[PDB]
Amino acid sequence: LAKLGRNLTAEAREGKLDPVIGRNKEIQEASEILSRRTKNNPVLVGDAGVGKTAVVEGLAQAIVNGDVPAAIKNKEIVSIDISGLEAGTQYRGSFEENVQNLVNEVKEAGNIILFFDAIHQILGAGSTGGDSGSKGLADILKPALSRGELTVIGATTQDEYRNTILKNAALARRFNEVKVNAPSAENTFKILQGIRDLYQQHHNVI
Amino acid sequence: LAKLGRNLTAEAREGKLDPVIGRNKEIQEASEILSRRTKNNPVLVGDAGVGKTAVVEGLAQAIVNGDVPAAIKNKEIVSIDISGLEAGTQYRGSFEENVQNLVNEVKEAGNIILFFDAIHQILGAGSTGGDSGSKGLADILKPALSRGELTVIGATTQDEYRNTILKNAALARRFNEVKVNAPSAENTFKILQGIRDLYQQHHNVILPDEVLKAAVDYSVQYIPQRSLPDKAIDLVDVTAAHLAAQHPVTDVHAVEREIETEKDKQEKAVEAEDFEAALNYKTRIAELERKIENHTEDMKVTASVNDVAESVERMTGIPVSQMGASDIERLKDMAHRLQDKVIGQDKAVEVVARAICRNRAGFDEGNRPIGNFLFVGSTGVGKTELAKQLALDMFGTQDAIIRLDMSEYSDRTAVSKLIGTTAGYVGYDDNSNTLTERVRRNPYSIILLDAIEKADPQVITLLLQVLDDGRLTDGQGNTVNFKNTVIIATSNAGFGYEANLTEDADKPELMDRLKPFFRPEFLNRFNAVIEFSHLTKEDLSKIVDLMLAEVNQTLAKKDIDLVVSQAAKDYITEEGYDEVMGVRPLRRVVEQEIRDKVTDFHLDHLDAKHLEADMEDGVLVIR
Amino acid sequence: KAVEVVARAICRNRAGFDEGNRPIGNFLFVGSTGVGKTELAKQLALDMFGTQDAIIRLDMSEYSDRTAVSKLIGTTAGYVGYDDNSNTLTERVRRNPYSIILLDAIEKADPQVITLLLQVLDDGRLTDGQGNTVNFKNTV
Ligand SMILES: Nc1ncnc2c1ncn2[C@@H]1O[C@H](COP(=O)(O)OP(=O)(O)OP(O)(O)=S)[C@@H](O)[C@H]1O
Ligand SMILES: Nc1ncnc2c1ncn2[C@@H]1O[C@H](COP(=O)(O)OP(=O)(O)OP(O)(O)=S)[C@@H](O)[C@H]1O
Ligand SMILES: Nc1ncnc2c1ncn2[C@@H]1O[C@H](COP(=O)(O)OP(=O)(O)OP(O)(O)=S)[C@@H](O)[C@H]1O
Ligand SMILES: Nc1ncnc2c1ncn2[C@@H]1O[C@H](COP(=O)(O)OP(=O)(O)OP(O)(O)=S)[C@@H](O)[C@H]1O
Ligand SMILES: [Mg+2]
Ligand SMILES: [Mg+2]
Ligand SMILES: [Mg+2]
Ligand SMILES: [Mg+2]
Repeated sequence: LAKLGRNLTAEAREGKLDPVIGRNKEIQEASEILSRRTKNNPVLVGDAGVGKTAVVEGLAQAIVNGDVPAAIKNKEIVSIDISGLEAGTQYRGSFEENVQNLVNEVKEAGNIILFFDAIHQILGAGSTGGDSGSKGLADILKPALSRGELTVIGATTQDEYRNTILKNAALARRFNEVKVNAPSAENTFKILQGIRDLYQQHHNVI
Repeated sequence: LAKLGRNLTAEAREGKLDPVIGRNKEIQEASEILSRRTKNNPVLVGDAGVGKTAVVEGLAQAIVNGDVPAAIKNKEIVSIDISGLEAGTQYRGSFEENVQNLVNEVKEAGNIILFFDAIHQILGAGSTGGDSGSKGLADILKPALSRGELTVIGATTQDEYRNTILKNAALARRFNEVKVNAPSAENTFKILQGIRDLYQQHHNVILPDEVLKAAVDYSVQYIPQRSLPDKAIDLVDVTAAHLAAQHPVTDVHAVEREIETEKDKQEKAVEAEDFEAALNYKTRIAELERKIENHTEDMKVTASVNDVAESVERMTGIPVSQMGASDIERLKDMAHRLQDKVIGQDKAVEVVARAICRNRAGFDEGNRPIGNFLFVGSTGVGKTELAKQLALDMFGTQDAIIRLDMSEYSDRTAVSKLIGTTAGYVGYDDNSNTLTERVRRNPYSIILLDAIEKADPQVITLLLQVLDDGRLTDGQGNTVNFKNTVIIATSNAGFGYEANLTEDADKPELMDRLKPFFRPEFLNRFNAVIEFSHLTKEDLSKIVDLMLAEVNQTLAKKDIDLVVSQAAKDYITEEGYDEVMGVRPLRRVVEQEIRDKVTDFHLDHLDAKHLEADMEDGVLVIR
Repeated sequence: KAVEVVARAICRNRAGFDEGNRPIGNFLFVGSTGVGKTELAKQLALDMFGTQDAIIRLDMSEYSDRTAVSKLIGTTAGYVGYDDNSNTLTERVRRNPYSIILLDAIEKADPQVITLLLQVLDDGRLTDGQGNTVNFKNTV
């Protein structure tokens, strides 16, 4: 791995990741999509600043925990710096070759699962948004997802979803959506209690 | 071979391919085209999700089987990734060289036959579709097919066919078409029975036939916007995934770790040649192993029609009373279903229900749109009732309608709500992702046109194209079908209200006025017109308790129950009986007055169960 | 009266009593200028948002296009175009989905923009010049 991305499962094994709190059904409901043979591309929808990624780290935690159903026991999750992909290369033709080389890497029993955070930044390689765009997964994914090569997970906001996703019928027959909402002022209190110790850094009252 | 493609015949020899079921004539009829010396390029036409490729795999199966006529005994079939062809090369000139190198490979007695799945994706290398395209077979095939070099097979959809294929005469003198249709709910049952064993994967019940036929019967009646074979499968798939019930695996995973540790210690003892300890370790390994075996078989096997039902409910958000009811039941019960969510006006209910049943049962001859109806009256009559409740009951969601208020739609004067010319408007409809884009996306949706005397455009004839046959051309010449859509348009039937003394004076008190208002020909084109003359006082208590119901529903979010006295109801009715235009003030009088009191009562310290509202001289008093 | 109405409406929206899918509040104020006509534009805005800088105001009468004079250029129709494709109306409202928008003196100009507003005035979802819909749920 370790090419413009990070293995979250590897960190999870080490215990380097904070416990995800109060997200119970919302996380494992996600498994209810992944376990299917087709129609298996869940995206988390909601506004920013809601612990959006915290769901997927909690998913990795559960996978290590043996909480998941048997369908996804043997897989791992890698998060990808979409926005910095062109940083890894000098020429965009070489860029596209490296991009397809990812699919080339994605043959290991599907044990690799790609995660992102800006789906609109994925839907490029064309005029999916704005006036133009640089080459990206779009010109490669459209078949690959149709032919079941990949499984991606999220993630984006409400308006991005209705403006970009519901317009390409190709995604319609592969993708699914999961609602995310900010919690109440009890779980927030719990999360803050969890973080509390971090700010020993500032040599003031905890 | 093995260059951006796959030999299906090779897999067929190995028995790696599933048996194709129920496609008998449709497959071997294909041979009747291939056996010819010329005119030998069959393409399969039809909608997606119908087992479109399954035909060609069945053809390969038959070829191996010796079912075919002698003409094609010695050939094989290769399927090609058209869309990924540029993936195999870096430079598109090198790409074209590789493409022609395919023809170079295609010299082996014609034993190779090319198969594809996106003919429009083949017809590239030029402006055959869209604005531009990358180089492809087009600049090479056009002669090769003319000079008989290749034989290709399919495949694409109906609209692709009429829009791209019938326009190049070169293809006309080489190509042929074969119709494909989804099968009935017996062969589908067979195919599902065949697949059934695959889902041992999910360690749940392998499903009894009753659940399967129930899934078919539900998907057919609740999701018409999809083809039968795929939707029946997907329903089962999601059903199984949910029936996994999100069970964990740690309850066996921990002992897997234990077996690993014991195995390591066993290896260590074997290193030291201490055979008693290794024997004990092996015994413990067997112990834990068959324990895990026992846990593994602790799978719940419960396929229930009910579980499929909640899966459906999650699919569409619609709880279903009387699940499994016959269509005979449903087509009559929907009469009340809409009747009891609206108030009176039973004529519209009757007309709409009968028309819907005719379309659903297939009694009416095809080649006409589903329904085209006019509704003429004032606004405050629930004028949009059939836009919301009818739409939702039809489609498991009200979000199946697009509405244009045609009067305000068009262009009248250079004011900052509308820009351009009314003529410009038709242009938008015929070249831009505003009308044609959407209708082709949801060929079952409902379109609503408000108040249509009414604007600058006298668009009667432009609609007649669909109003005759549902086929209507765009600004590029492409025709869109309107077979499965509903068109509802509205108008003004005059207005009172005194209240009911002038709600309806006579039958021609309407049409004779509408004769200078609506052109008689545009009238004669419709299935029916219905009117909204309905505004009274005795039947308005029913809407009163309807809003009271939604009020308590809203309160249910905070575990609050409100009780309303009958005298309060009478006073509210009298308040809202500004019976001059409609029922908007009827909602308005409780729009804030109830919730304003609720605001202050919520500052309590409140018995949410006890809140009962009554009337003191026109003042709301709640305890 | 204005204090009463505004306070009760604000409480209803804040407490969540009113059913959703409607904008926060849509109110009309009709009178002369020298009455503190902009009082609720300044003090109400500031109390609502910890700062008065939460409002965008368009004097719709002077907003539109009437005659080729050097305070306004183009056609009144052109104006709706600006609102639906340019970083003047849709840009901003999506940036501060809680902001307050004020329309001065609205008989009043060439445009009879009643229906174009009804889209929000019904449900707060309103399309742009590109087809994108913007929500107006949390605005006044
Ligand atoms: N259940 C939780 N347990 C612990 N921390 C949480 C939890 N929910 C949210 N957080 C914190 O809130 C932050 C919000 O970030 P996320 O929404 O996951 O993504 P982000 O990159 O941090 O910013 P956004 O919100 O995605 S634009 C997280 O990074 C955590 O630090
Ligand atoms: N007679 C049949 N026997 C077995 N499986 C079938 C049969 N008919 C359809 N199917 C299944 O239904 C699926 C529908 O796929 P096809 O229509 O052949 O092509 P596709 O690539 O799967 O998707 P489409 O429909 O072509 S867009 C097939 O892949 C099979 O799994
Ligand atoms: N048979 C009926 N007669 C009168 N009103 C009805 C009837 N059935 C339902 N209604 C109610 O009438 C109300 C009409 O008020 P609105 O909800 O504002 O719709 P509307 O204003 O009539 O639609 P427009 O946009 O003005 S044409 C709805 O709330 C319906 O619930
Ligand atoms: N209830 C009230 N009646 C009259 N004046 C008031 C009231 N409340 C506040 N005022 C003051 O009225 C003054 C109005 O004068 P301006 O500050 O010039 O605003 P304005 O000129 O009315 O707004 P425009 O642009 O002319 S509509 C403000 O300074 C307010 O402080
Ligand atoms: Mg994050
Ligand atoms: Mg197929
Ligand atoms: Mg209505
Ligand atoms: Mg003022």
